[PDB]
Amino acid sequence: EANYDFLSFMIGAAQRSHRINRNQALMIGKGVNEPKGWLTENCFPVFQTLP
Amino acid sequence: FFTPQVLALEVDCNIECASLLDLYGQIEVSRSTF
Amino acid sequence: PQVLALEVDCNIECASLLDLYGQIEVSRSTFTYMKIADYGQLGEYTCDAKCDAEFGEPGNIRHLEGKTYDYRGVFCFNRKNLQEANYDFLSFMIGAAQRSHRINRNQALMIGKGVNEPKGWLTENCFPVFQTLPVDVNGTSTPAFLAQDWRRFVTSFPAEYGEARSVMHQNVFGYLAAMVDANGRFLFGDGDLTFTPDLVRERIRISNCLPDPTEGNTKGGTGQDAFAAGSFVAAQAAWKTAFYAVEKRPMFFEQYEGGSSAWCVKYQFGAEDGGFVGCCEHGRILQI
Amino acid sequence: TYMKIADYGQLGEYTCDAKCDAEFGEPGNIRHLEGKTYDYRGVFCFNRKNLQ
Amino acid sequence: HPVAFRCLDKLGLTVQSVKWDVGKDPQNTQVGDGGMSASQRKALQQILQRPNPTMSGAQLRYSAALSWACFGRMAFKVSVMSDGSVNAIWPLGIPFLKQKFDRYGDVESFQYGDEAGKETIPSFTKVEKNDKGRPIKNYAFMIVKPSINGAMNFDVQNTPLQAIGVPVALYDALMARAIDSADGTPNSKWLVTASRDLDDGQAKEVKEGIEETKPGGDNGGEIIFIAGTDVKVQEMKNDLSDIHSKVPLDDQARTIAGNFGIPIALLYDESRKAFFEDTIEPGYLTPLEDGFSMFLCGAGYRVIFDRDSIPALRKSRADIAATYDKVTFITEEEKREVTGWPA
Amino acid sequence: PAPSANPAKIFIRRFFSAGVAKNVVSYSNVMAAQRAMEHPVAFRCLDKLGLTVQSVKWDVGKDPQNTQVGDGGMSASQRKALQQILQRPNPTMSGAQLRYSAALSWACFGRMAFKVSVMSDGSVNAIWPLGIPFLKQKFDRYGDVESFQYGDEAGKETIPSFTKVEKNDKGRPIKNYAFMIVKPSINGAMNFDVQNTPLQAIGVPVALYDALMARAIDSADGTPNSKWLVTASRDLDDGQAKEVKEGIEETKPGGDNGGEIIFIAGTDVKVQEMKNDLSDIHSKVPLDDQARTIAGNFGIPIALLYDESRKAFFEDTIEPGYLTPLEDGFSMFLCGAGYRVIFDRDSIPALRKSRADIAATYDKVTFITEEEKREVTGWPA
Repeated sequence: EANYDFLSFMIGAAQRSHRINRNQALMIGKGVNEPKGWLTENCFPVFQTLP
Repeated sequence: FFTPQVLALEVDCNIECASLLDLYGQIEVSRSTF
Repeated sequence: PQVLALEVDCNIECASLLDLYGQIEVSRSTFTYMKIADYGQLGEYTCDAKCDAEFGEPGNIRHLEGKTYDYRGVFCFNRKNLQEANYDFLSFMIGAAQRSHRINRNQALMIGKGVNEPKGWLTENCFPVFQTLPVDVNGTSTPAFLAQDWRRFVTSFPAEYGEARSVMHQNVFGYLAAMVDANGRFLFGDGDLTFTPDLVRERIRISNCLPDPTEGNTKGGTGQDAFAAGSFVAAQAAWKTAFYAVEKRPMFFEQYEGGSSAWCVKYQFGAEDGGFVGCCEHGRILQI
Repeated sequence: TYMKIADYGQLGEYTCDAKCDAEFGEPGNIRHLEGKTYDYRGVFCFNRKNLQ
Repeated sequence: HPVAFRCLDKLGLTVQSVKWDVGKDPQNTQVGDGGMSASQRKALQQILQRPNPTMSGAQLRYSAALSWACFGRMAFKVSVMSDGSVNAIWPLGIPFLKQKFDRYGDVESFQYGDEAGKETIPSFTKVEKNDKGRPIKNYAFMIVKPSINGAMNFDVQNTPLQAIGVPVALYDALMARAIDSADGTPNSKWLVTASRDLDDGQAKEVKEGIEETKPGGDNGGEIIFIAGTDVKVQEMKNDLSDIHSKVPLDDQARTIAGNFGIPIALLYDESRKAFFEDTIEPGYLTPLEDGFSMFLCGAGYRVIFDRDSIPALRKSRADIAATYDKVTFITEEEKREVTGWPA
Repeated sequence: PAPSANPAKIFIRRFFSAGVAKNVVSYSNVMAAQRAMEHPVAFRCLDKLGLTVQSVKWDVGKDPQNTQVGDGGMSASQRKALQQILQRPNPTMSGAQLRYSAALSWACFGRMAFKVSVMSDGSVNAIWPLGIPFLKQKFDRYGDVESFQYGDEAGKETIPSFTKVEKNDKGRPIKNYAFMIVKPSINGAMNFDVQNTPLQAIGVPVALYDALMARAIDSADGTPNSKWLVTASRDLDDGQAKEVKEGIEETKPGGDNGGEIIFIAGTDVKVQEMKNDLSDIHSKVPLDDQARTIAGNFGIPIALLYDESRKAFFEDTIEPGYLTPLEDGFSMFLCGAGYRVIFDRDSIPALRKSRADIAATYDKVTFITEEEKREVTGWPA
């Protein structure tokens, strides 16, 4: 029952959660249990403007 | 979300009488007083 | 050391009060239907020379619905004696589960109690119930049930409802056939050692798991054998409109991988069905 | 010997439609019992001349 | 099982190799031919060559012979349209196929499935027949293998699996011994043991000395010199060459192979010709042909497979044809029929 | 015609559930076929089977049992296009490579999958093989497969099966589809069953082979290869225990005193010669038996690893286990009736002699017309 197909909603709401979580990980993921993102590793040369 | 399948039964449960009409003397008038 | 093929089991079913009830088949697990409460009165015998009218009183149209209930169970084995046995436990148990469904469904559909069981017409107690008078004997007022009552009961059904069968435990029918008039004559089947007319012509279907007021066929009643007034004896109803039985899916049998821990292989079975009482005005109950 | 199927167990229970499981039921007995058979015999004599 | 599966799929493959066709039967004494329409026979040819979609006649032959070998049973399903013209053929899973008998002597319907599947497909015996005798609705076959004490359909199965339980258990037990002792027995040699008074600290010098001669060492091929305190080495035999018990292993393989009717040589060409014309033909080919021929078409016409198909019989048929040609006190027609070639 | 009501609904009820896109083969089976590609004997048997079938030549032609006078060669131009493709498949691919990969997957998993791209009028455009390991299929409600899922997340081409696809007025499809040729097994279950592969019953022998060979490689390096375990007493003045060592050691080929006797005055030294057989490390007797198992289960006469054995290997297992199932699978759904894919038996270089002798002897027979003398040895008309 439940005319609105729920199974197709979950598999769609699982690849979506996976997609944005992967993008979030490769950026700021911290060491253990996450790919070390290039924003948190901080070995890119960094330039800062003066006030 | 749960659409209930509508079946096509129709319970009546009421009760009529018999009829004494055919026994009575049938007759037909055309005016309103005879 | 000379194993036979004899498989004496000696177990009994009921009759089936299923071909009587109106059958309806549904796919979804929730159905809904309409009902006419009353047509109401429309128009009076008004007087003449009055340029007016009266709105009367409109009727009513109710909208009912009912669900379907499920019936499931479980049984496993040991997978070691099933490989050496000289028989087949599975095909025996497959029948042993359908056997439990047919007798539980019919009984529950008859005496079901509200929640998660279709309300049977017995416990519903909206069928008008008719009770019989007691009799006098040697001053005592023991209750009884004479053949005079049975004819009064069956005939008192409203004719406009339609043709209506009757249901009773066969021990009651044995009680009727064995009645004696004043001196010594049987009331039915005078002088042929047996009274057994074609039931389908007398429209009396017989069953064996009704309340059976003559307990164990041992309460005909003259002294301490009285019928214990307040016992069901027989019923009568236009069953094709007084009670319906819905069916969605028959039984199923599925192996349950997981839970089978390599010692006891566990099967799983279940079914879904249901019933509900329609207009319970077509139908009456005889009582002591 | 032969089988003596005793009584089918009560398997189903009409559970509620929420639980993800059934409930166990009573089992059945088969009672593999046996039975023997007896023999019947006797004798009777005759002469030879007295029979010719 | 290794050998059991090898013998089964071989028998499955060989039977699957023959080619079907409908044809006039040789013993055609029925001048009132049962080729009812000559169109049902045409459709019957198409269906034997192209059965139910997503399945070919070859796979049908393989599954039928396989189920016949494992259980001694063969079941099928037909879909005759309205006029004896069969539409499709389906093989039936024999493990979960149940049938119910009549009161007199035979089966009338087959139940296929416990719960949802409840198609009480009728037997060929009782089903809506045409005016000539051909059925009009579905039915099933249930080809059975005979047995002792009669009981045409009530009897026990007759399959080679009934008399190979003892050997197959012996094999799996013995190979279990083989795999078990394979890992668990040390694969090392040279159990060297010292004496008591050897001053660990120089006893290890003895170990590194005897150790540093393996391929990769330093004094390999060279000698070992031990000054005082004679150390004693013993070489472990480590036979390990009879772990599977070769002698009481091949005897089991021969038993569970001979019971299936396969010359041991197969696992030379004479043995192949024998295996074809002694076990395969008169245990799978003729019962399948007779069962299909019994109730799929009227008298005078029946299903046939061409023997020439068999690549192992081509040389045999060839010489037989040659020598018969030399004979003279025989008319041409019987010279034909004795080696196929109907007319 | 088609009644669409097969008895294969017995499984979709509860044994299976519709609309799930189940995988065709177990993950264990994929790994087992993977690791068997590096095993010496299994890989030797595997590439042999694919090799022999890859030598056979394709062509479309009339079928012998042509009772269908209404020939299914619907256009006679689709047949020319089909012939082109069976000789030239999708670009960067030949027909031989198709036969090799197809029969190979049939050996490892017991299935064959393909894909066609019929343009608009039954004219096939190209054919692609499909990877059995990562191929999923989706079943209908009645009895069979409707679509094939090929890929996890990005690639989701829900390719229709041959049964349901936009057909022509004659019956030929218009759009793409797949085949999924299946090897049957016990208990029917045309598609719902377990695979039928020789790899099922070779698990124990290959593990035996790896274990014994692992013992072999190990004991080769680890067992000292040195001889002459010499031992001295506890009075020899280490300082002359060296020179007695230099005396015995300096006898090697090309030494100071090489080949001369060893004289030890006093303090009798005791030499013992080790055996170090090392000649049965692989357990030859319980190795070739396992080799005979994993080769026999592939249907291989041991002699191949004399000519009569080659003839048997060709016409007992290769033809009626790889040639006829592939040909019937194609012939079922690649062209109409009356025409089907054929391969010339005369292309087998081993059977050339046998056909020639059979043709020779048949020539001598006289109670036989010329046309049936032809068809009994190929040569249609």
